[PDB]
Amino acid sequence: GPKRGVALYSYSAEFGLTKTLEDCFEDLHDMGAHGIEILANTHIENYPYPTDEWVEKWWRLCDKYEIVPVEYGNWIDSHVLGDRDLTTEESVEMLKRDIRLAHRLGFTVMRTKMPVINDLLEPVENWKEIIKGALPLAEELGIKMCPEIHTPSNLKGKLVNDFVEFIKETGTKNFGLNIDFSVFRTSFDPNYTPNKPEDIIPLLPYVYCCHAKFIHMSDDFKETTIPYEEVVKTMEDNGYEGYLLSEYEGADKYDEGYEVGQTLRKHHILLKNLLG
Amino acid sequence: GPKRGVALYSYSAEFGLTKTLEDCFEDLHDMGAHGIEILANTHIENYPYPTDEWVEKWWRLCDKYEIVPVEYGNWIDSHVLGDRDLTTEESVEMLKRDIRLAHRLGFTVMRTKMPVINDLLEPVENWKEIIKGALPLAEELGIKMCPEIHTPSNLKGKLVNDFVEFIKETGTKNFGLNIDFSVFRTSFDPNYTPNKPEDIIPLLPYVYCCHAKFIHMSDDFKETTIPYEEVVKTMEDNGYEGYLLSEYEGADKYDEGYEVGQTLRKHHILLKNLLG
Amino acid sequence: GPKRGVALYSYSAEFGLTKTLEDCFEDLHDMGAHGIEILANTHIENYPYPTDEWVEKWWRLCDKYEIVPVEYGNWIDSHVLGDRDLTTEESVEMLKRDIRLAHRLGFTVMRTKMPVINDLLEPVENWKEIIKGALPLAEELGIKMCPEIHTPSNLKGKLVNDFVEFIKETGTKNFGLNIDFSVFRTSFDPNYTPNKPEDIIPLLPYVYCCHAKFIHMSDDFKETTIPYEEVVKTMEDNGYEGYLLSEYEGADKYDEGYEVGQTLRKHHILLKNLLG
Amino acid sequence: GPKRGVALYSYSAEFGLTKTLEDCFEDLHDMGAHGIEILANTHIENYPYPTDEWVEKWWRLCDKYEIVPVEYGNWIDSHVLGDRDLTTEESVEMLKRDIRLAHRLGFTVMRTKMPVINDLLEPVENWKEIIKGALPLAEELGIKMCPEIHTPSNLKGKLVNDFVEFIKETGTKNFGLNIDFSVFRTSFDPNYTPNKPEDIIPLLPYVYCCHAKFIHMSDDFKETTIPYEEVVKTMEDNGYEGYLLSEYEGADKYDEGYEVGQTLRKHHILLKNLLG
Amino acid sequence: MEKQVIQSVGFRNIKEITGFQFKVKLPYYRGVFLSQIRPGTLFVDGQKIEKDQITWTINGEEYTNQEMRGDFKTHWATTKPAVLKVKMPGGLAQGYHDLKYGFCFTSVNERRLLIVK
Amino acid sequence: MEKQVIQSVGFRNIKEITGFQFKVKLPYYRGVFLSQIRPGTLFVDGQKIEKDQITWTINGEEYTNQEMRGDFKTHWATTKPAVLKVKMPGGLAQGYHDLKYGFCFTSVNERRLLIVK
Amino acid sequence: MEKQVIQSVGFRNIKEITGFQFKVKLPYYRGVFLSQIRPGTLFVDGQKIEKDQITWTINGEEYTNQEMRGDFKTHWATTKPAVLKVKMPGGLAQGYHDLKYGFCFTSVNERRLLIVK
Amino acid sequence: MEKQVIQSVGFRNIKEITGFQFKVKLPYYRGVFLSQIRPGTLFVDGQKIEKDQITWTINGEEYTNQEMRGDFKTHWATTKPAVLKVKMPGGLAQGYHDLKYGFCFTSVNERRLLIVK
Repeated sequence: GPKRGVALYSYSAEFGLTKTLEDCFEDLHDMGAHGIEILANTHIENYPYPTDEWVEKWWRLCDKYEIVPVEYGNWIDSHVLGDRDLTTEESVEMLKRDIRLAHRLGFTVMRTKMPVINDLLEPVENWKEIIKGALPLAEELGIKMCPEIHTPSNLKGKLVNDFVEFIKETGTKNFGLNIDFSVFRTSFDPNYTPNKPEDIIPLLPYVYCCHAKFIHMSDDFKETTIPYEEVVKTMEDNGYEGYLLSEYEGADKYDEGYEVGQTLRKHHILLKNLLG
Repeated sequence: GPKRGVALYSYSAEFGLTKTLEDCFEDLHDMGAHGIEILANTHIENYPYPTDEWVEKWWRLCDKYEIVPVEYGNWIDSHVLGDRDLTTEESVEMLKRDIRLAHRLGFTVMRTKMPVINDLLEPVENWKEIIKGALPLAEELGIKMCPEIHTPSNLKGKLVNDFVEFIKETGTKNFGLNIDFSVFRTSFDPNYTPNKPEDIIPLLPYVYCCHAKFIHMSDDFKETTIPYEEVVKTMEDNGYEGYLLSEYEGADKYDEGYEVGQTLRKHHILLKNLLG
Repeated sequence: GPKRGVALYSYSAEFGLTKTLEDCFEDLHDMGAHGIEILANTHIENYPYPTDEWVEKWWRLCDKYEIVPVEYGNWIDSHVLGDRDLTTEESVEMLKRDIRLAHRLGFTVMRTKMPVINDLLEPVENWKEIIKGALPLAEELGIKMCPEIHTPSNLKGKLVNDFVEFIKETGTKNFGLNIDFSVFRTSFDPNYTPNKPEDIIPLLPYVYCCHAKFIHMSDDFKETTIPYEEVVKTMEDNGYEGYLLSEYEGADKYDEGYEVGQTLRKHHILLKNLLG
Repeated sequence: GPKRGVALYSYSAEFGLTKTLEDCFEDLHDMGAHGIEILANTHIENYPYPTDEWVEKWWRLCDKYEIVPVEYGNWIDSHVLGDRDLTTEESVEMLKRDIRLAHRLGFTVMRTKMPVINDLLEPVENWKEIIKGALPLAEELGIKMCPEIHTPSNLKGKLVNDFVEFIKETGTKNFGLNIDFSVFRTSFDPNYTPNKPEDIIPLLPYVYCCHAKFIHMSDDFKETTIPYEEVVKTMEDNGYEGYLLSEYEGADKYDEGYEVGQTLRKHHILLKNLLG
Repeated sequence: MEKQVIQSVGFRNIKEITGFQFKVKLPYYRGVFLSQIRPGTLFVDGQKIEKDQITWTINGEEYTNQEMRGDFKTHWATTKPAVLKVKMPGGLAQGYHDLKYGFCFTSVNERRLLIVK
Repeated sequence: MEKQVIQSVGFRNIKEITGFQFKVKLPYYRGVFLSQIRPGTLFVDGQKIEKDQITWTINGEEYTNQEMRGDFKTHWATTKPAVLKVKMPGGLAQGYHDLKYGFCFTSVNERRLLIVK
Repeated sequence: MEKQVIQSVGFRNIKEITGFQFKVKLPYYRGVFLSQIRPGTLFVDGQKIEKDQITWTINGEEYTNQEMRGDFKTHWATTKPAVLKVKMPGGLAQGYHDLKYGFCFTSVNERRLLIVK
Repeated sequence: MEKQVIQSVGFRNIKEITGFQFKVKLPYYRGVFLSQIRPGTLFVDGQKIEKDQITWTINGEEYTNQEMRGDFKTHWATTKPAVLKVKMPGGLAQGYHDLKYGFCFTSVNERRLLIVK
């Protein structure tokens, strides 16, 4: 069934200040959360060209703490320059570099963040050519590239359906979706309309990873703003066996004296109550 | 049954010149030889005080090449000084340091080389006090200390019987014997008399590791100077399940153009033919 | 004349949390403070057995930031054990290890903190034998061992005179005094009586380093509790050419949001106003 | 006057096998040869993206052995691909990366090897556009780019004159010549005609570094195939104050038991006899 | 690491569950030898656990109080927190626990932390 | 490093004194390429210093704004603060200075610091 | 490493056994980009294995000849031998094998080695 | 390093020139403690230099024979050659020198090398 882990973005206010990479690995090991999600532009040293010594250290860390590298978070920075947009070839070269790096660190899923052109979060007009230029390498290396479905997007809206039509047209097994649980938030944007858990059912074949986003955990180890119970039961009743990765985005992350590890421990107590 | 491995002493002419530690690990991995024997005064960096970074690198190397740390080769240097002999306390402190290091690198057996006072290879008069001062730590950490039985000593002689009487008197499970196969050599010292394989039978309860010493391997993958077939069949028929560690001591190790890895590959082809 | 620097003890609340060793070196470089005082049990990695790589990194740091290693702060831990006191030989071996390390890092002075037996801060009864066992090595290596004269001790009291009588008896050039400026504090212990600056005049031949201790710097870049002007003028008029090392000991070092670097910058603005 | 050094190409049969970078630095330090010439594609670790730690190690090595980084040897690989030639922009980006790296390691001269299209060693048709695209950065960083003048080219031939006309047209101070002394060889190719030392006189304004190539040193510390005395006297009489860098290219470099350090020591004994 | 003496990272049960562990950083401006450490008494949720049920892992090596008392060659650096392994059959229950550990050195800390089964 | 964007370490004059320098850490959860950086205007003690007087040293290499604008291959990691070298002949005077530096990135900070001559 | 171009370390079968692998060091005084490599034909015990059955692992990443032909950003250092993975179902038999591999670079080696099953 | 016991790298005069230095690797399969070393007599161009004129630098620290005789805690690794500093006022002359150094260890080497002034 669904496994669990942590997205190191939850340690964004701690990483490099009070937490090293090994401290984050040991923190994950404390909760029994063995799926890890890293951001390529944050957690890889000398990125985008890490040394062999750093890669061996990464593998030692993964072995020491029983960490499973699940999701490699990267960006397709087509708007990286200000004077122009990157050609398709440049974006494909950057994406292939990130694919080779993700595979070299043991990751199986890649959370590719595409650049948007509208405020409906529509991807660049050539996102299909970039993805199709990168798909042979991702297939040879066994990597699944997955754009994130985040608020305010809807599991029924046009963005999800464009991605799903692309998947059906190419017949690809290395391109899917990463569902952020914010699309289920029901306790507080004009374009946002809460999805019901069942709305994730026709997408589960293409869902390869999920961001177990939470907003506030109570001292009774309950999430207060998202129907976590119904969502997780829907996923585990319909044959989802990817990971749920805890991702905390609360502003109080940057408050003086905040312990994000305790919030993730509460969230994973909840996820243990739900998954078993 | 009996497993196999390599003693990195076979790479003594290559280590630090053309072979790193990782090259030795990969060489062992080529032959499928997964038991490793290291010498503490050779293969540990900044010995006797390796850094945490080096220990993590060692564990990464062991995981990457499926290496099993079997035997940690160390010396009780009671004659380390010239003006005097070390007190029992100094020797016990050195031995405890080596025990903690062996356990920290994952080793289970320690090949303790005792200093000799006669030419019958009799240990120092206080070897029992040193071993007994180190035995509580070795027991807490799960380390078995084992002096090597080498030529010209005899599996029936007085040295082996002193060690066996010590084992029976103390009733210890963390002190045994490391049998070097040179005590079986039958194809060429006055005090040497070849043992027959059956002579190892009354010692097998106390044998925790063996040095699969060879002298010359033929291109038909046969050892020419030791009855390897009878010896290994005797060990594997009487419930030996420690390791046989290939140890090459031939002078041609230091010849220009010698490939000791090919000789170890021949020896392990032989050991595979015998063990299965 | 008198040079200036910083004792990294001032960064005790920052070191290892928000400041690395290189950050401390760059902080010293900002103020133009080029004398450095380190604590052996704090700032040396894998102490007491640093690797060659760490020593080369230390020399690169000293060259990059024009740092002069002035004072190596160490302790004669004769009361390190609880069941007994260390023999003279053990203390001498520890001191020789610290001398070799201090010389290997380029330090010329060693601030040896002796263990005390009374509350008059009288050293152990065998401090002379320890110092005399270490003096040949300190002389061969060019190291000056110096116990610190701190409050409540008096530049006229029995402790300073015991050290000075030892220096005169042995006729040694590698044993002197490190004067902490707290013996001049006049703005707030029963045994303490403020010395006047002139009291440092008969000791200057044996003073090899000084701790420029301060208690509070005002925004006008003045020390408020110690006659810094008279003290520094006395030292620089009588041919002192060692270092004055800023040492901040205020409890507010550990306050949330305290910037000890700004306090040291104020203190060194003062020392620049005084030294020129 | 002219200084001396070594081009680490002389250690091509030793580097990475029996000589580390630090061994090469210490070898240079033995001879008093303080100019160093490195090849970017050989001696920089994780090239073309070395870590900050490696750069700090390089600076520690330069300080420890009093090495002056003189010449950074790089290649303009316009024919790096087989299907096409690199555009001018790609070559300029590679050259700018090499310029930034050369400046970051302290080098002042860059030996840019241009790709040739004829057998007269004529550079690619767009070498001027590449050099002119790189010249602003080389000028901002204080780097002098210099193509090597090697056999069979002539100090009077068309190649040298094209480079000199380019220098005069652009009026640039960051583009010059690296003269290999093989153009003076007189003791043994159809197109080769030995230059006389005076032929280097009209080029000395543009000569920023020279390869002190030698072919055979005698046990009397004399070069037998090149008029070294006349050449060096011509250079030092006409105000040359760049470096002469020993470069050994003899096939016996790869012979078993060859000591190239002893040959360089003979060559530098000669250069000391000549320069003083 | 963290400002607190008791670190939040590394607080977990030890597996059969034989007890738990937690990390303590040295609250001192210099490192100490193990013989200078005086381990005290742990209080987890008001329940007292005595000194003999706790071992100290420093530099990857585990020591009892008896072993530490005579160890003046092993150095506890201020930047490498010690791991403290407490023998408590069955370990800690899931949820919040109020740790109160006291120790000294020659020449008491509170923490509320979460356990996940 | 520190919590503030403008780091207190590395604030000093640049030597003849041609200006000064200060360090800024990236106030972002991921690293950015240099082409994504939008350097703004510095205000030292209310005096405005424009964008052209400031270069950015990242990974030991110095870049102008023109060079950074087209640099999408050089990566500014969040853990390695950028050095900003401001051309100001004569440098800063000794004592307190109120820095106010603003910059952005695609997809303003205050500090009171001391200068020592 | 070794003097020979074909290294003796790393010569083994690849596991179901899909082929084998061997290491080749760059016989050149400078490193090359992957686009400069011209992989040739392998001859194991006189049996010819063509270029398409061999991939090159460099810097821990595997490349086909098609991928290498257009790769002028990945650098093959002279000190880090390339791994060559040959597709040969069932792998090599135990015992001696005479490897003869040829390759070039822009601007043939023999070896007798042992396989252990 | 090299096959020979006396290394060619590091053979130079020591500066006023107080003598010279050379490197010797440990001709042994394991490292030894300094107390196990028995330094012998140096012969440079047939001229005998006795044991007292030679100090041993190991792990960056210099030891006399008296200091080494009682040093069973400092370890000489086989991969880190010892530096031997010979007191010889005026150092060695430029050109060829035939070194012959003998030493042993508990439980003689030749070399022709060049000096450059």
